[PDB]
Amino acid sequence: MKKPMAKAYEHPYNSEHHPLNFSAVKIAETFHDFIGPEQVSPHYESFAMSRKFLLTFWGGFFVLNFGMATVDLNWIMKSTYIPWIFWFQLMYFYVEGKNSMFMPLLQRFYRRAAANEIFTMEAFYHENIENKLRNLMRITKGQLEYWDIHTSYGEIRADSI
Amino acid sequence: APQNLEVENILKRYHINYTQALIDELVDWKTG
Amino acid sequence: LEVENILKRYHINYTQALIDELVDWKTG
Amino acid sequence: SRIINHLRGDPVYQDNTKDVSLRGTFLRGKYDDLPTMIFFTEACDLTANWIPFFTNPQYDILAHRNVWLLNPRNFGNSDRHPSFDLQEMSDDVMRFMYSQKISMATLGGHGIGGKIALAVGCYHAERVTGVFSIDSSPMDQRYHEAFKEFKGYVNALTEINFKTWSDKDVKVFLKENIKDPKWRSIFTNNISKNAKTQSDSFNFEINYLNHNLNFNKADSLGNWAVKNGIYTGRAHFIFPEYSRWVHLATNTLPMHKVCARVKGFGHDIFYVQGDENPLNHWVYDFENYANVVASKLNKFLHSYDGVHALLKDRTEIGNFMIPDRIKSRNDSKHIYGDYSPAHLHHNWRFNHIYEKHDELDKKLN
Amino acid sequence: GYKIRNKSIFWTRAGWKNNWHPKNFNAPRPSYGEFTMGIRCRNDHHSFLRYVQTYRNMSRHCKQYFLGDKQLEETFILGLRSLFLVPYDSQCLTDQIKHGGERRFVDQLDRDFELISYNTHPYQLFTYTVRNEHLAWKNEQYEKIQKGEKTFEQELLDYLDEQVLAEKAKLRDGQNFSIERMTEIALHVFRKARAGKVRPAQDVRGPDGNVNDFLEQRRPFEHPNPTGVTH
Amino acid sequence: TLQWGSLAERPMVDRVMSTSTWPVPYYQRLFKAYPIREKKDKMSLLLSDIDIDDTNWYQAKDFLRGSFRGRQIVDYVENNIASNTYILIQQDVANMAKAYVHDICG
Amino acid sequence: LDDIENELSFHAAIWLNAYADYTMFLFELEEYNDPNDYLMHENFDFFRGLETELEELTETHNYIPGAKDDVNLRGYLATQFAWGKKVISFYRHPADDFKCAKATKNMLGR
Ligand SMILES: CCCCCCCCCCCCCCCCCC(=O)OC[C@H](COP(=O)([O-])OCC(O)COP(=O)([O-])OC[C@@H](COC(=O)CCCCCCCCCCCCCCCCC)OC(=O)CCCCCCCCCCCCCCCCC)OC(=O)CCCCCCCCCCCCCCCCC
Ligand SMILES: CCCCCCCCCCCCCCCCCC(=O)OC[C@H](COP(=O)([O-])OCC(O)COP(=O)([O-])OC[C@@H](COC(=O)CCCCCCCCCCCCCCCCC)OC(=O)CCCCCCCCCCCCCCCCC)OC(=O)CCCCCCCCCCCCCCCCC
Ligand SMILES: CCCCCCCCCCCCCCCCCC(=O)OC[C@H](COP(=O)([O-])OCC[N+](C)(C)C)OC(=O)CCCCCCCCCCCCCCCCC
Repeated sequence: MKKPMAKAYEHPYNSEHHPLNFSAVKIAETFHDFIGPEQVSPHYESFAMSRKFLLTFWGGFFVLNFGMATVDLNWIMKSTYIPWIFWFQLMYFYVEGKNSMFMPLLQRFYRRAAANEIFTMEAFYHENIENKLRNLMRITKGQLEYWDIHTSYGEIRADSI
Repeated sequence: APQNLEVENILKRYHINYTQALIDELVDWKTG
Repeated sequence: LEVENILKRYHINYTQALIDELVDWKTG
Repeated sequence: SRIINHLRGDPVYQDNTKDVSLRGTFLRGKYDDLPTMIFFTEACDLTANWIPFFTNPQYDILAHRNVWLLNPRNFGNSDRHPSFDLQEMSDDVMRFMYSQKISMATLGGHGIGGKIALAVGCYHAERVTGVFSIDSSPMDQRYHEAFKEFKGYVNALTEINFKTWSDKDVKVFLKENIKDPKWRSIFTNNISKNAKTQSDSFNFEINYLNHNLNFNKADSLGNWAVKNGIYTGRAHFIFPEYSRWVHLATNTLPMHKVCARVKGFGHDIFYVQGDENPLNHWVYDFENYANVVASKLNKFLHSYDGVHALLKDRTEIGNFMIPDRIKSRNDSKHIYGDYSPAHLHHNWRFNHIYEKHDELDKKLN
Repeated sequence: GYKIRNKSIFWTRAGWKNNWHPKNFNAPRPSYGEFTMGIRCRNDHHSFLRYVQTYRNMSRHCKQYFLGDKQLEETFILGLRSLFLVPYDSQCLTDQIKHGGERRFVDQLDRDFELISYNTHPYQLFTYTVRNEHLAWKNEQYEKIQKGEKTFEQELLDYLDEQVLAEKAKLRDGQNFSIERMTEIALHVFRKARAGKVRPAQDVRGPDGNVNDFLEQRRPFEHPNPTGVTH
Repeated sequence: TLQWGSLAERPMVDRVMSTSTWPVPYYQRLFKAYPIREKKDKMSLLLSDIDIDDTNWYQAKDFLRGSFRGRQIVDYVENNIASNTYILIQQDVANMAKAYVHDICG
Repeated sequence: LDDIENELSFHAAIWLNAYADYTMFLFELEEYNDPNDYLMHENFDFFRGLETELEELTETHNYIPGAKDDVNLRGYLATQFAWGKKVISFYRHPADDFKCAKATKNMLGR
């Protein structure tokens, strides 16, 4: 065995923790280090349904806490009336009214339907790629038939004599 | 129809519960 | 053993004497 | 003879997935014009094993409907195709219903056959009156121990070469490798000899099935893909209490997830009260399981199958009025009100019963 | 598997699968000499020689950091040609591109060479990493052969040679040892060897449906407090 | 169905078990945990359905040159074979049959 | 005879190398299942090289999705019902501008 090269070139400004070039992949790695692993619950029931009475207490404690602290809560309710009426009447059609009135505006549905189809294509990735290989393997097996014929010529030439 | 009576009498002597599906299958098994 | 198989399918307890009468019925 | 009629054909290897024809046994009902039922056996299981079930005078199923014990592709007598896509297999049934002049039919299944039956309702709901699934659920079963054993048996069955192996070699191989008694007996009966004593072979396509199971990916028969969608019609599920295939703890949730009209346990989903026994999957062998399945099947066919979604039972046909959505009819001068939905004859497309009853109606007026 | 069911998937306003000349309002129109006073155009006939010089620049400037590795240079050439042969083999009609496909690809490759001249192109950094991981494994084999030891690759090759002898010595009825049978012998050894190694879990689900992660620990709770370091 | 229960018991209906075990841990796993960005010994899955090309004969020579017989094959092919490409494709038996009639005369 | 003995030997080695490629891929594919169940950065590690090509698109500012893909199948799925249905032209860079302008005897350069 010939002695190979000791090493290739080592870039002085590229590392694994500080990669020189940018992509969403490195950002995705640091993002999941931040939010941490998936907080898997080992229990038999979810945390909310097991502590409904307790969470209801602390839910109302902070409501009362904000209610007891906010002495001018009536001034905030009245100050919110105009924007509550304005923004809901202005955006009703674009959010809900379009579902039964003049125009459907199905742009966001088209984005769901395309993504739902891609979800299926990824789920069937192994199947689709395996069918594509069955045709390439068929071509490869067809070319390997010429070597099988040649390896019998020596036996044919000997038995013919 | 006549072959149905032959099988049914055989199954009769052994006091074995028989159904028309079994006889039809046995008769079909004879011709087959 | 076709006679044995159809009887087995119907879950009918069959004796050896019954199988021979049926085989003789077909062959005869 | 008369009640048992199985059309004889030879399996044809097809390159096109649409030129696939299904074969099976037809069981004629007691009465003249009855709706038809199409039933699928478990994967690699004989259709004949269900004949005593559907022809039992105590159960009297044929009094309700004609039964087609149909084999799926690559199984038994039907044509062979390497694909096991549930949509492609569902279109096979529609060509079978057309060639047999069937407008709509009830669908039944056992095990994997239950998935196939429910898939046909998912892709062709307008041609299916109801689905009765026995010991199955539309869920990914690739990791169930029962499916792994079946998957392992099919893999070991690829080792046998019928040309070189003798009959005694095969019998020993099956007893040693296939420990389950029922799977062993089923696989032996699938072995058949071709004409002119050419050789022996399995009735099902062992090569196409093994690759499907061994690959263990989305197209596997154990998997249920999201692509199949939702079944909108009547569905009834029955399975043993201790079943290795359907676990009562969580395996019922897929039924609500896929079937839109399933109400829940005790209404459309029942369990047969029984003991722990690995053979309890084969309900037709044990009278206790078979009696309960037959009674629930008769109740489904008689009162719930082919009934409109918002009607309770068949008893409400003609006396319960369903609310109507506004601006849903072409007539502009239409007073919107409640109506009773139309139920059609089971083979109205291929008979002239509506034309004949129109003329008889004019003679009255 | 799954196939796209929409038959109009590849339909565009300009035709089927047209990604060379998409249809827009401001379409190209001819110019007539006798009626044209002046014109402002950036098109020229320099893309051919710029395409030749760009290949020489990208090849020569990347070979600066190959340290004379002849196999790496020849491998890089095969990779560099695959980048320049895109317009010659693509389904897209690169000769019918909107405003000159030749100019577009030449300007696109010049942006690549600018990064190459600074030794910052990701294809370069990928090459150094791949080659270092490859030479580290080749040096491991060389040290084992100088020590008279047998490499892990030779143990499988020797183990696979005796498996074929054992199978062809028992298969006397038939004497056609196909490549299919030769393959499943090696794969049966490869799976057993891969399962023997202490590798990180690659598949999502183990034998059961459960995930093979460290997070997949549910009830029952049977672990005590974590213990400290020993002295 | 569209009526699955209350909001608090919503994460309950997701789990589907492959075994008969009770009680059942409710949590349905979303992804596979990837704590350490380890370089996989596995080869890339991009090398899936690429047709025959130059990399096939270039790697064939590299693996053939690892043997004594392979070194003789490579040297004779690259020197004494009148072909305009190394991507050899057998589409006929002309070169094979004519090599046998020129050999079996003895 | 030695001419075709070595020719067919090298021809077989080329297609045996191709056979090992497809065989080894189906072998590594056995551990990869349900791409929807892997994280983003782990799916790229199974398909090593995609992160490198993604950095090439970013560093050259080819941030028009599918511009360098011969069949931008994702672009067709996204525009199945779009107005003025079109996909990006091949190798279109977001910075290039081939606009021209001419002066004729008539107005508006006509
Ligand atoms: C000095 C004394 C004072 C100090 C005392 C200290 C003690 C303080 C007590 C604090 C208790 C801490 C321990 C528990 C923390 C989390 C509580 C909880 O419900 O978690 C279970 C719940 C599900 O847990 P699980 O059962 O395991 O199910 C797992 C599946 O993922 C589930 O997903 P799924 O979709 O499949 O299933 C349904 C899911 C459905 O729920 C969801 O998935 C999302 C629900 C909406 C999330 C909140 C949206 C808020 C948007 C931001 C706008 C407000 C931000 C507030 C701050 C802004 C600036 C002031 O959740 C449920 O199971 C049922 C809902 C249970 C209620 C949860 C929502 C209540 C609102 C909590 C937000 C509180 C802040 C806003 C309140 C008003 C401002 C004060 O998790 C969450 O809802 C996460 C929400 C964010 C958590 C942090 C929020 C702050 C702390 C929350 C305290 C809640 C009570 C007090 C406020 C209530 C006001 C009405
Ligand atoms: C160039 C566009 C038109 C310009 C006019 C100005 C706009 C119209 C004003 C009224 C608005 C209602 C029209 C529907 C607009 C829907 C478009 C839409 O929202 O996008 C949906 C669309 C996809 O969602 P989709 O569900 O498939 O849309 C279909 C609809 O859902 C439904 O599907 P569809 O197939 O049925 O829709 C076909 C579409 C076809 O539209 C057309 O083809 C236009 C007709 C040809 C043009 C006619 C004008 C001729 C102009 C040249 C002559 C001008 C001379 C002036 C002087 C010369 C000046 C030098 O709509 C029509 O059929 C129009 C017929 C009008 C019906 C009249 C019925 C009688 C009413 C009697 C009562 C009268 C009460 C009046 C009270 C006030 C009304 C509330 O998104 C896109 O296409 C994105 C690309 C943008 C398209 C081009 C820009 C158009 C504006 C889009 C919105 C803004 C985009 C930028 C923001 C994007 C996010 C950041
Ligand atoms: C959401 C927060 C961020 C918002 C960012 C903005 C998001 C915008 C989303 C993209 C919408 C862009 C719409 C472009 C036009 C698409 C429709 C079309 O192509 O027309 C085809 C149309 C429609 O043909 P068609 O065949 O595609 O559709 C037929 C319609 N039906 C199906 C109903 C029959 O044909 C034309 O050729 C008309 C051309 C009219 C041109 C109108 C657009 C002019 C303005 C575009 C340039 C604006 C640049 C502004 C830059 C400002 C910089 C300072």
